[PDB]
Amino acid sequence: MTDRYSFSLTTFSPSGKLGQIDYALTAVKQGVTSLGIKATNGVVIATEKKSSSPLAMSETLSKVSLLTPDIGAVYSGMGPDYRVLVDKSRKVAHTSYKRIYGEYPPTKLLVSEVAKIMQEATQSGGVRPFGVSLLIAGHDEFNGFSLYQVDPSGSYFPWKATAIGKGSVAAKTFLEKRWNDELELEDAIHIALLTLKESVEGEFNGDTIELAIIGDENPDLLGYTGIPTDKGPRFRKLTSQEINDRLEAL
Amino acid sequence: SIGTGYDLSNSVFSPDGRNFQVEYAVKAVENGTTSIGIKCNDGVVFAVEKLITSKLLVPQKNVKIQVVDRHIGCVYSGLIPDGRHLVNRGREEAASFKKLYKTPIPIPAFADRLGQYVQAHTLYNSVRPFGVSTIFGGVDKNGAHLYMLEPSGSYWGYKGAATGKGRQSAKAELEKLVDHHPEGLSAREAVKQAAKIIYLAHEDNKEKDFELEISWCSLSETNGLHKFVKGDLLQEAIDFAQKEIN
Amino acid sequence: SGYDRALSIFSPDGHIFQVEYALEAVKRGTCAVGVKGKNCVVLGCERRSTLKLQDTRITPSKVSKIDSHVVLSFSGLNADSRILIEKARVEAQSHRLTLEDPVTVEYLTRYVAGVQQRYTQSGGVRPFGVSTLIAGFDPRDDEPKLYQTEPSGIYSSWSAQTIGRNSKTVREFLEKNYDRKEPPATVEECVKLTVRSLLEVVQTGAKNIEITVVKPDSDIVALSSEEINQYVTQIEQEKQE
Amino acid sequence: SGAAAASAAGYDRHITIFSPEGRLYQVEYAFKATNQTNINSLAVRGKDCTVVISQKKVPDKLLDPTTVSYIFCISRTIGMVVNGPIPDARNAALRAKAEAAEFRYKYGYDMPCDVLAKRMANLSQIYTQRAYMRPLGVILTFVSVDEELGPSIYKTDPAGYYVGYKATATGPKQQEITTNLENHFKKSKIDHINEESWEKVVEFAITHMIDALGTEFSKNDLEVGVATKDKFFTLSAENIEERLVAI
Amino acid sequence: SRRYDSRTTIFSPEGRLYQVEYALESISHAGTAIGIMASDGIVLAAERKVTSTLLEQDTSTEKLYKLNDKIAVAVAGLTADAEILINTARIHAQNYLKTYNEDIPVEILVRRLSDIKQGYTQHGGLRPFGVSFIYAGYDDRYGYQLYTSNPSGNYTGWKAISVGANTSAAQTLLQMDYKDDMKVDDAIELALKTLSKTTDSSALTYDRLEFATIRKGANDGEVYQKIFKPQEIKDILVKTGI
Amino acid sequence: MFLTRSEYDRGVSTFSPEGRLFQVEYSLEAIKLGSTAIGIATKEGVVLGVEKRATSPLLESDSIEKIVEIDRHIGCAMSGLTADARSMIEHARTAAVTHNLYYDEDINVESLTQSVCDLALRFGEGASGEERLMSRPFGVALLIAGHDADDGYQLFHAEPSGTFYRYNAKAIGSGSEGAQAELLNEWHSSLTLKEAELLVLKILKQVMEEKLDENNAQLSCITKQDGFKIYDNEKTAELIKELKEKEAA
Amino acid sequence: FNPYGDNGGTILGIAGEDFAVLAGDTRNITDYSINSRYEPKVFDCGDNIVMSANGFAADGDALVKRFKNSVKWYHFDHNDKKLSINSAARNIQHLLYGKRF
Amino acid sequence: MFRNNYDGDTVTFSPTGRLFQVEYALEAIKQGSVTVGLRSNTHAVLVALKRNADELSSYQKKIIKCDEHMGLSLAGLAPDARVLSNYLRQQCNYSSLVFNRKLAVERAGHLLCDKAQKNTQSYGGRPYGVGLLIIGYDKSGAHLLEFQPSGNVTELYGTAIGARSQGAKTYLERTLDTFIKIDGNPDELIKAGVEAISQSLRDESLTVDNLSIAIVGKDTPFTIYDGEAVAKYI
Amino acid sequence: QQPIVTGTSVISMKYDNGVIIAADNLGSYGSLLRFNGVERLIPVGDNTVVGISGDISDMQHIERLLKDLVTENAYDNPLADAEEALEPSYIFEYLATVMYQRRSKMNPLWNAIIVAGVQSNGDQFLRYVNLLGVTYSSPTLATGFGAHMANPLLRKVVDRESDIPKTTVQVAEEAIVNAMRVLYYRDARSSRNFSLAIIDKNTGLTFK
Repeated sequence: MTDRYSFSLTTFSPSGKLGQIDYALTAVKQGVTSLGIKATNGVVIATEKKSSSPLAMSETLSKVSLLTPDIGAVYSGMGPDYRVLVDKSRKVAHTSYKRIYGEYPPTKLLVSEVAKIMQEATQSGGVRPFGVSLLIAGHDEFNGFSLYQVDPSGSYFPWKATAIGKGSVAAKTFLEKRWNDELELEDAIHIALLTLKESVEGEFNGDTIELAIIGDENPDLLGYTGIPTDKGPRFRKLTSQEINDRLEAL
Repeated sequence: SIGTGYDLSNSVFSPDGRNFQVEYAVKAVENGTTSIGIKCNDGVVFAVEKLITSKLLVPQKNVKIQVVDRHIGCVYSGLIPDGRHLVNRGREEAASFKKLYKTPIPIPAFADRLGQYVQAHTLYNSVRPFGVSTIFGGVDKNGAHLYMLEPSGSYWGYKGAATGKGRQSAKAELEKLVDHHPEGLSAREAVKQAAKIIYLAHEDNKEKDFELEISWCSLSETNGLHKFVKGDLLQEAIDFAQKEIN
Repeated sequence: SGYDRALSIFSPDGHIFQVEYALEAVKRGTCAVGVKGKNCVVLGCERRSTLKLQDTRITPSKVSKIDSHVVLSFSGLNADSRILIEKARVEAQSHRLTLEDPVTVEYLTRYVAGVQQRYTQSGGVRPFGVSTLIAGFDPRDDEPKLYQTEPSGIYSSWSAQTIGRNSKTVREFLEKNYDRKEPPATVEECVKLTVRSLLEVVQTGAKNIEITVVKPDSDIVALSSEEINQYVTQIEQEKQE
Repeated sequence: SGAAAASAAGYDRHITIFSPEGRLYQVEYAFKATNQTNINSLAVRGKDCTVVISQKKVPDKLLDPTTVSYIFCISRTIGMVVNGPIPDARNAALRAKAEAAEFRYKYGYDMPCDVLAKRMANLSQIYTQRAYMRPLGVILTFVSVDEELGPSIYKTDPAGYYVGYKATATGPKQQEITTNLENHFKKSKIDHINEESWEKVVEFAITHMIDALGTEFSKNDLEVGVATKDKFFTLSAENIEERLVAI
Repeated sequence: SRRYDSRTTIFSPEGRLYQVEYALESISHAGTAIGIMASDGIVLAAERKVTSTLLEQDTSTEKLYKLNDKIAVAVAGLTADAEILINTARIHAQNYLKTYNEDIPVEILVRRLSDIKQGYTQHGGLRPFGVSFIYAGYDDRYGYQLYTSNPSGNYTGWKAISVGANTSAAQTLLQMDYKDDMKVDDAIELALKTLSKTTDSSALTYDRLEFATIRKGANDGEVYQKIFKPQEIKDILVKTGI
Repeated sequence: MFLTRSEYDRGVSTFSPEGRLFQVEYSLEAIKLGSTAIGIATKEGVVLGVEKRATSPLLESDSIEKIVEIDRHIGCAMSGLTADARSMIEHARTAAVTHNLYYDEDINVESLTQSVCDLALRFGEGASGEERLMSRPFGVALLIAGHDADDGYQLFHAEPSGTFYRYNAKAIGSGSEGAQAELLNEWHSSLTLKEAELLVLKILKQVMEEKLDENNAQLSCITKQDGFKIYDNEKTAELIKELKEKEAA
Repeated sequence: FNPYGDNGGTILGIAGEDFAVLAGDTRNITDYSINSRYEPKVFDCGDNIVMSANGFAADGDALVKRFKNSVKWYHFDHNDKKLSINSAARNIQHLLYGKRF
Repeated sequence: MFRNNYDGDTVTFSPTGRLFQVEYALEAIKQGSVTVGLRSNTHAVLVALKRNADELSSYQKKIIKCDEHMGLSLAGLAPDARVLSNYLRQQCNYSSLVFNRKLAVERAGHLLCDKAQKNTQSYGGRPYGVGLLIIGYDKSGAHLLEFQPSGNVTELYGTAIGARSQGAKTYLERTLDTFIKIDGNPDELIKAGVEAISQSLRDESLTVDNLSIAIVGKDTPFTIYDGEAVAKYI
Repeated sequence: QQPIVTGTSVISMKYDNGVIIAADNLGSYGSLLRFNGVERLIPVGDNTVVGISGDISDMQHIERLLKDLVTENAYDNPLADAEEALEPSYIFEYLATVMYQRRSKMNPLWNAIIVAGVQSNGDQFLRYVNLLGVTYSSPTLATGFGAHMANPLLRKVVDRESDIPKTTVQVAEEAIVNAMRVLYYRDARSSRNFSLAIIDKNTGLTFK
């Protein structure tokens, strides 16, 4: 049986609840597993690539994507509602904050400028929301490292170590069986792939996986050696071979 | 009526990837008179059954052909006004192809400014599609052309065209010719050879009298423009036709 | 039925319904009253004080003042009350600007009404579940005046009115006790006609009343609770019987 | 049970309505339109030369087959082939051909097929957010010979998904074809294909969509494209007469 | 009957708008929020529902907020629709100061910011906000203040309220022990007791909560938006002997 | 087919298979409510006449204005939905005044009646390609009693549907059908002014619930020389007792 | 640039007691150059009215053409009413005052 | 004998292609009055018939002028004829301003086949439930027409609209040889229409008030004849 | 505006069986004389012509639409070859009211437009309009220095309304051709070239 308070959004039901949001959050739980957990000196962001056919180059499209040098992301759920989001997220650093403050933003003020790009599409009929989720993760220099979630409702729960998708609670069950307070990044990184060996089927190599880090500056990625203070990025995607040895260390 | 839900509107898709309101418009063309166009070695000739409901109608001035700027013609079979709404967009944009480029509009580039317009109606919701299937061709730098327009937005290049209720018939007598004459008819036998057909295609409506109309475009007999007929040319073509079928 | 949803469409009788359904919402709201004599006009409203934590210095007072020489009451629901006033007093104050003569009261009520007859024209907008009472003199005139607005967008002149809950008791009470051709002629008498008009329906409370009067020379005043208890209790003597 | 509560309780005529399964269904009903022609294309890489093939049916004799074609030269270095009805292929073709252009007016070079599949697919998403337009019932392929990446194929569907395959086919008959070159690649382990000439690589791709397709083909039932540096174009009919003589 | 529930401009024959009242049960899902008015400084309070272990519930205040150095808020309702009208309020108070060069009074923005929540229960195919607030201020005209705003647009001034879940008791428990003097430190020890005795759990930790305080208490008079950190509620919390 | 009126009723722009659209025909039913009205024309004077529906004994009945001035030589009545009147007449006068600018003359009467009827038609396209301003076609059925030089004394019936008529002796509202037959048989072309004011104060008696006095009625009479005036109470009471002094003999 | 210049003419017209007339030159000049010999200036504008525009020529004709067109809308609307002169006293006040700048 | 959907907007089709709200519009004429028209090589005319409410009441306009070489005679929903007249009163005036020409009547119906089609496509709006004729004598000879809401117009030698009509058209199907040669003699042409319309009545007897005529000719403007100036033809 | 490539004068005259108008063929840039292949006469149909002066950039803009005006006449009027065709009065008002509504917009066309032709009844037609939109008519007209030099001359041939049918074609062509001589003899920017147009209500039209 139906409910007649679910085909639309602006309608309250007697339990004071709205219709379509509750189902979008199910559109992600049916989706693949993705995560990101935290450490003392860096943050990790991971997921896999359930390549549909064997002939699809699984490299021409990145689950992970850069927003600012210090900030990166990953989704779990629907795809096209990701690359349409970020293309109007990173801008908003370059539009609402940067040009009137000179510098790229913190990590949470970025989120506020995502989550209303997420909430513009849940206030008027004629708009399906974004059936996705996000794990924004980055760094700045008065509150420090960080991790953040962003649901389609526009709410952004923060977190420390978390995953999402179908293989969530199996993973979240596992993190605190392995998570601590004083953990370090290269210790927090092999955790976040042996977390993913359970929520998987078949092959578990660099060409069926991709993840990221956050750390100290990576000026070799910068390009314009000669300035003393412009320490370059803080975000780097680990290549295949840089992963494909760690597994044999495991 | 496979889907009682997926027909009340447009811009939907059935479970079988279809939209049926287009598949019902096409049944409004079928309830319309016959109209054809033959391709020739130099140009084209058009034609139509022009029915008469009473004795009171004036002859030869309730015409049905609409002539676009001097080098392409358009004939209908269906609901006329949605048609005449359509040339009256094709008669204006072609100017806006001229005042930027100064050449008369070619035929294909005239199609895509129609065949792309019609397709717009069949993707919104606050509108209705067209109940026509209009033929149009003419002459340009690179020869003749002839096309069919169909309310799905499709158009294809035809040596011969026929619509209305005389579809299944005139799609035969235009198959015969293109076997006899691969070498290209001339523009003074196709015409009378058209009259043969509309007098053959009438016989779904042997009840009621009617009137015959022709319009013709080819370089030799006209110097490359669009024009109606008059005089001995059609009168003999009449005399040619009802002869052979009696 | 089917004809009892929207504003655009009629019955097969002629009745337009939603407007009739607002006025049912009036009657789920506290009373009000308005009386006039010759040198005075008055207004009353039974409030509540049914809660103790609530601070009482800012008590919910139906009354509002549009200018110096005008007052107002309402009924219905108050989320909308704040609106009409906030457009009403604007308009009075954008009149003397534009004209330097304040409002003929009949000019005002045709703008509180006017904002209701635009919110009953087009779907996609709701009416006002409200019904007012005006009271104020013109500048440089003595004739005491009183109208009421109504979400249908109409209005009429009234010598005495009572709207809100249990008004169908208070009217006939005022159909005897009044007489158009011999009004009260003193600022005490309208109040006594007005107080005992509340006492039918108000559980003989006296903390549950507010009265506010109006006079010429741009005069208005709210009265004192202790100035009511002696306008209350002295009546009770007069029904010692 | 699958679409029973779908076909009954709405969820199949508005785009922007989710089902409690999470599935929206309208776009998942668009794909049935792609196969409304019974047509089946193909594409493969090269050392520097790319190719795409399509049937070109034999309807009633009255057509003028010069114009029936599902191969649209978009710009130079670019091309595309559709899978779906013609009219819902043009509006995608033309929204592009006036999009490669302004780029070259606004950025100083010609777009690749990367962006051209990310842009046009960044739109078909949008039209599955708003009710502007029914999503175009197609699934379209792109081709190019880029300067920085070499050959490149890409693909786009009415949701917005896009990936650059190594070789692929499409239509009602993917499983038969796709196996008849998936197995071919695991032989040699070459993402591309040998036979430097754009000529000799055609005859590879023809014969694989003969043995695994289900019949034999003439010159007229086909239409074929090709991409080479500085150009994109179509072809003649002798390439098969210089096949069966060798066999 | 023919069901009058589907737009917030439909007016059932009894005169009552259904789709507003629904909002007023979309609030019970929320997390409690309390404020008591002292004689020498208001206190506020709060409580959270979700308190899993691996999420930073230390710095992130989600309910308590500020509007300026005079005014504070405690929310109870949907969270997508709190940023919308708490930035607006900040943007209203400044744009009063900016053009009268004195501070905002409470009775203005509560009057304003509630009419906004009435501009949506009336027109368009819009929805009404699922939101409530507990304001806490100071101003020359009246000094200490407490106020409240429903998801309708109706507001009322009070002395002590709880919103959100289980207010029924939390008023009842409150109204039968609220003295009328209630020095500030004697207010906090009341607010915890209400949340201690009304909630669903039994732990009432330091992480689940936040409670702040306004204070005039300094010499050379001025206002102090004192928000409390996790480390000192523990002092509040051991001191009571929970 | 029996579901012809049940479903094609509510949307304005729905032809029913009988050719007709209903939501206008219901607007006509509205003015059948309200309080009645009459208009009689003469070679000497036009006259109106109404009841008032005494609702309560404390109202000040100079307020409900079923009759108005609209210009010095025109006057209206209305037996319909009230609030939709004051949106009408504040247009109808505005033409007459505007006309006194662009053409400097007392406007005719029918043109005014044609400007109204080109206003209620705005649930659609008006004359000059206008688009829309409402969706609620409203019941204010008028009687426009006026004078102009070309054709003398006139009245009209202006309805929401747009189409109007130059009735000579009309009566609209609730007491119509009992009246408009009664005025069918007592209208000469050679009456006076005061051979009509008594008449319209006889039909009004029998048709109305209560008895007749000054309080529950009034009337008006324009004249090319004096203008629109709404008569006075004691003046009307003169005519009422005059009638009785005629009845018994 | 100059948008208007001069063309000449000199007119006059009188009322009697039960009649009237109107007189106007019949020459057009640019700058001591006979631009033409016979071009009229005075027109029966229907409903037995005559008017004339002496001065710049174009404006002196476009004004008329709006008056020949206003006069008929006065007939279509108001049912063939003959248009008095008092009307055209201040009608023409408006056609011109629509261009004050 | 059951409900049908697809009959609720002009947007939608039948399951066969019959647009419905047009098929219901042009039924509306069948409960509006009659009016007929005739042609010759040198003169056009049309006859009408009135209907009232009560014998006090005045009669209803049935011919309206548009320009002195045109006219029209409506039969149907008048508010949607007041419009169309005030659409082509403009066009016929547009031309005289910009081209100083007489308008071709057959590019007026073409301007009404359009406007009645725009409303027919899109949501909102109605099909103008009217049916009206056209007349005039431009340079290309006399003319007559017969409009419908669908858009379709035709020219012809004289027709009838409205309820109780076909008794006329059967007459005018007879005498087509005759009443077109009638040239230079208006006053007997006009006596055909008045004769025709009497075939299609139900005990009305054709009073003077009930009737109204229009006429044009070689040099005769659009002039109508109603009232005491009409009793010639009785 | 202010023009650069400005043309020069033209000449007209009416006569018994028709009219005559002609121009020169020249494109200036100042004192310089760049182009000499252009025309000044844009026929329309087989009864009508238009001479042009002034800015040649705009003369191209006139001919672009007149050819379209006649084109959009042919739409849906098969009769419109014989009698429902473009006589000149059907035209000139388009080239007049365009201009007044292009002057008051303040971006005018600095051409000076002359029109000649014949109606369908058979009578003479001739009219003129400059950029400001003013209009007039007489049996003989010119532009620029042609009206300051040659108009007085040709009026010696044709004084006024009476002597129009006191005239023929052979005498008519043999006047302006002597006025042509003047401008090539004295006019500053003229050129030896020529371009003639005659009209006849019976024989029709011809050209250079």
